[PDB]
Amino acid sequence: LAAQAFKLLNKYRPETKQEKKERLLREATAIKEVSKKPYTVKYGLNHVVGLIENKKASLVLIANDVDPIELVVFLPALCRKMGIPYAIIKGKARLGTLVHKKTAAVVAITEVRSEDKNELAKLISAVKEGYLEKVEDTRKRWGGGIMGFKAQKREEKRKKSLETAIK
Amino acid sequence: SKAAKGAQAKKAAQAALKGVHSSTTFHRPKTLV
Amino acid sequence: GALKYLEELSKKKQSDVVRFLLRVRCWEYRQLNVIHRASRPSRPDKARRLGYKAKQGYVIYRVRVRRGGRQLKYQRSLRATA
Amino acid sequence: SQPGVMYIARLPHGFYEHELRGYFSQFGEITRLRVVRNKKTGASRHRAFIEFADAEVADIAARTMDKYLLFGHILTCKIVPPAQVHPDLFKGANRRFKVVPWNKMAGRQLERPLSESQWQVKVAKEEQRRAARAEKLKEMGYEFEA
Amino acid sequence: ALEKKISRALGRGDVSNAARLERNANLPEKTGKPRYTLNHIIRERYPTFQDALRDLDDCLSMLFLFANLPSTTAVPAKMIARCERLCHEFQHYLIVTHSLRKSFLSIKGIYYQANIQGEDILWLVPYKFNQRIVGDVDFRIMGTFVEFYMTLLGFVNYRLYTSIGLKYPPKFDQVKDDQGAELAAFSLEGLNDPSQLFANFTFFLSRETPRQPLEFILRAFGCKRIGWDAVLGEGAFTTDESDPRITHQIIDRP
Amino acid sequence: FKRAEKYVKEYREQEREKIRLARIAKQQGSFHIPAEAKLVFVIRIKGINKIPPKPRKILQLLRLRQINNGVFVKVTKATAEMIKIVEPWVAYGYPNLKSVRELIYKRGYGKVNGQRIPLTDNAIIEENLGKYGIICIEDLIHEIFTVGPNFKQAANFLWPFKLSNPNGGGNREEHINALIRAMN
Amino acid sequence: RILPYKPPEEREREEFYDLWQNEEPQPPNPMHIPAPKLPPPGYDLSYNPPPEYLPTKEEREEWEKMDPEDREKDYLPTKYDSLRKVPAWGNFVK
RNA sequence: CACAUUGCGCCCGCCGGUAUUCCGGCGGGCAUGCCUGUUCGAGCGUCAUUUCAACCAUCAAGCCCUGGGCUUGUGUUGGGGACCCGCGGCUGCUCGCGGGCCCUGAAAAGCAGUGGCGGGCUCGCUGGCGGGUGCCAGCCGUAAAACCC
Repeated sequence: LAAQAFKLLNKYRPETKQEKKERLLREATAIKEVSKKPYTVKYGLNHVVGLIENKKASLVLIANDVDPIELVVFLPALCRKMGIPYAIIKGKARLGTLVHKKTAAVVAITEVRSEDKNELAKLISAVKEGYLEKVEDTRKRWGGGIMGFKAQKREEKRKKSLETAIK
Repeated sequence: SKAAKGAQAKKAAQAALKGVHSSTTFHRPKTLV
Repeated sequence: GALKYLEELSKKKQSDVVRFLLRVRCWEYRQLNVIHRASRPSRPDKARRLGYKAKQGYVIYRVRVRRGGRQLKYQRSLRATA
Repeated sequence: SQPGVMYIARLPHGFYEHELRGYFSQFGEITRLRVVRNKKTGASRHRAFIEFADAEVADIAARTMDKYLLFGHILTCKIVPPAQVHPDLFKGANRRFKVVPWNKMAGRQLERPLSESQWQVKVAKEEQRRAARAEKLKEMGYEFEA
Repeated sequence: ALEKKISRALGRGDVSNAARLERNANLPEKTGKPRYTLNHIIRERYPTFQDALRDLDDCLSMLFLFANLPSTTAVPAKMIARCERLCHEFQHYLIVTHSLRKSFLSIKGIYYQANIQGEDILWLVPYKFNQRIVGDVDFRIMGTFVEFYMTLLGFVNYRLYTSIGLKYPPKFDQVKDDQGAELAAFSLEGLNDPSQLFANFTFFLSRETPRQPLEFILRAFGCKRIGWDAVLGEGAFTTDESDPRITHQIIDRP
Repeated sequence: FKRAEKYVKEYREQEREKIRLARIAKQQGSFHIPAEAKLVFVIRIKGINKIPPKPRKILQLLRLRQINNGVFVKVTKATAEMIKIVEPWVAYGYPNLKSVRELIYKRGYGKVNGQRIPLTDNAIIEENLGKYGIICIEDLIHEIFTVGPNFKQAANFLWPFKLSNPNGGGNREEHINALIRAMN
Repeated sequence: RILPYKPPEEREREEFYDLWQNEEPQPPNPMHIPAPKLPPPGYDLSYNPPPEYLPTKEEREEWEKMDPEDREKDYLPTKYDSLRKVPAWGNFVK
């Protein structure tokens, strides 16, 4: 589902600084000697949060390794309340290279071209059923507690010591 | 038998979900000066 | 508008999310030096309302100060000594 | 030794028997497999049934591929409960479903010659269905001389 | 540092940026020239043109060997093609100035002795066959020498061609070269013993004879009418053996 | 391990392959070419993992087993329909005199006694064909370039050319020669 | 001030001197040790040598058997009847 | 660097003396903390990596009454609806073949049936011969042939 999501998002990649300068130069040279609305993967945390609150984002992809985690801790709850399908991606670097940056905390799709409205809708039906139904079971409960063999022996040694006389 | 069949099913589970990919003292490296 | 959500989250410092994060970061800062440099602010909403920008020339530094007293009371705060 | 029956729906085109057997043989041992088809044209109805050797390897395979995008198809594999397994579920398992040119075959039994006795009774069958059509169109308000 | 930027562009999917950065990296695979400009190094290594001629012995034996050698990852096919070029322009200098003096057949190859500006130059060219590269042979060490020798002979050829008066580089032609002209593919444009031995002489070469040693030697020593059969190449005299004007045929056949 | 999409994908190419071979066999094998025989050089490339038995048998006959491998064949009615069957897996075209001369001289190998030896002697060519009129290495070029009565014996004598992988350098006429120059 | 737009096809279609211009003699430094030149080839090396240089069959079969890098010379002189009957040297690249 | 003694290191270059090596001198450099950037890196910190792409005929060939027209290039997801037909069988009911209308996200829960030819496998008889086979990623249409070799 990660690879299928990036099959659509790579089709709508924002343009790099080099090919933007070429497009500005090309339209400048034609003037010296009619365009549709650009469709582009939306990025930027304050930008995407505004798109989610205004019910414009059709699909939201959130990174899972934001170093202050508070920046994205509210986003799955915000997407659920607003009704937008969301997915937690693995890697802010992989989202960071989808746009021509180093890292990107969140990435959204608002509108696509007419050729792949069906594939965006299939990906929405894929994410909100192949990802959101499994996490509906376990998102309200606490994580952690992956105690191994050494930690289990150390806890047993602790409770053994508090059996004669708690000091 | 049963344990061997479980390990094959678990390895197929891991591949279908995550793929096939995945002296002693320390000294400061000799970097370019 | 992520920073308005961050402002309300910092109002609830005793909640489960914030007290867990403040616990694991207090241990992390004690493993490091008394004064050290932070690459990014740990509270980006607070730093931005105090005048931080992501420009070349702005840096963030982390600092500990030993709390308590000297029964004499210091007239400046521990933030001033920091 | 309890076999496990697994029902796969929303199959893409080109995922029918040998690729379905080959993929799920990596998960565990397969003893039976049938892909539902049609008589008038040999074509899948986008369903399949898999019988594993163990019920445990059936549980893992269904759980892993439960919602799997595959050529614009969200797969649905669910384990059929052992009570609900019909006894005649694998009547054509592990056999090729031969595509039969029914329209070609039935078209040339018409063109093959018959006997004079056979031709007369086909003529006899024609006249009573023409008379019935003539009677049903007399109430309509039309008649044909010939 | 530049190759790290290309690897970063490739790993991130920017195939346009990696192509632009590769153009700045002037790789020999697409350029055919040495990767690094060695013009200043050859000047300190040979302060005078006489020292360039005294060390031309190892330069020519390398570049003639790699003309017949296959293409490897250290010396790419375009870099082989410029090796074959620079051997021919040096050979066209020898026939025009009549500097070729002696030659020899050995079991190893063919030795050529030429006197340019009072200095003898002796180099060895292999028999025009398939060469075995069996064993532990390192073409990275071989490619470092060829890269130096390709730059040395290029500046040597410019000095020699300007001395006689011709312009450099001489005008070459693909569709003659693609037809197999070899030496005949080059035309020399004028300005802005060896004239008598085979001057009144007309020669024909069969399929059995080494074309490249023979055509170079005969034209160096007088012959201006050389023909051969069409498989050998194009840019000859009459191809047929039945032409009455031809007088001497080099035949090695039982 | 094998992915489910790899299984489905292989059916799509095989179904397209079974279709494309069916129209070729059904339609008349007539090309827009003069009937005069020519020389073509065909290089095996990497197109599709799974090969049907009919194109597989042709690659047996043309000895194009491995990827990055080339052979000389002459254009006949049987050869032209043989090439058209294996069209996606090959890169074929017309050599010139420079490409045919270089390819034998840089990477040329012989067929002696089930073994592959580099033709480093004209004495090797003596003992192998001999009676077919060719006498040396340049006679092997002459038979291949100007196709003669012993081209089949000359072409089968040469081992299939194991060309190198280029770093970035249908029927083609001279654009095969740029491929030969990059791969030699 | 800036050049106008050019298509990438036209840019791809669009895309010597004398080293010794100021040539002066220089005294050779005493530290420079030139590499010695190889000897010129002798009568032994010729494909059709004078017949006094041909080793016998007993000398030849001993030379091939006995191990490399212990011989005085890396070759035995050989006589060939024609140019086409002359093998390629097996250690030319070596 | 050193109570700082006209002492002693290290890097690059130069000068004078029997000097490529020796001696003395000279010139430019070598403190700490921090910022921005460059470059070289370290980490059982985290991630990606088994290529779900395009690829029929954007026109060819044969014709006719000489310039327009004709013919061939076989290429369709599955399911459902007391609806309207034609034709084949069925004593008949009905079932197959093709249509006219309507619906559904590339939707889905046994309802497997038409005779074969070759090949694979297996069983018998004397490599050969004869039977079977819920085996063919091989073909055909009720015979058989093609493929194969």
